[PDB]
Amino acid sequence: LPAHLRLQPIYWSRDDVAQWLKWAENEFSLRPIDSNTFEMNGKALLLLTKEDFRYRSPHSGDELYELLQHILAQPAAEGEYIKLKVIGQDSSEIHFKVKMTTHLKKLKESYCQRQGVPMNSLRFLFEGQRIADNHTPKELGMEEEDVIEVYQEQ
Repeated sequence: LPAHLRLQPIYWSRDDVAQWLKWAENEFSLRPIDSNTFEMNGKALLLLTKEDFRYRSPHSGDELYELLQHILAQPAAEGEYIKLKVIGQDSSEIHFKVKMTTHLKKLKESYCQRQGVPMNSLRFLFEGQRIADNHTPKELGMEEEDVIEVYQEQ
């Protein structure tokens, strides 16, 4: 999407809304959308019901409304993820984006795979504590950006 359409619709102008319609019509092969059917900014878009969308756009209103719902859910979907940096003994760095509620077994197996190393021969530490396969970032209290140290087992 254009640079403006990347921010939340509450910040959309009249022109952002009209450009959003043109982007959606081409992205989704919709019937041509008359720009004059949403003469309002993004703040006003958020007050319309789905029936209002269907009334204004009988061919595409429900699609545009559901598209808007998905855009509205993006910051909360982002808040479910954190950035983790895995530091090797050789000071190498591999970066991960993981869901706060996903078991860290997935991260440990992925790192061992990229290192060509057996699955259970490395140990992963977070603030001095061994990270178990059934640990989650939320349960460990890892910050939105946090660090993990990895060492090979003896």
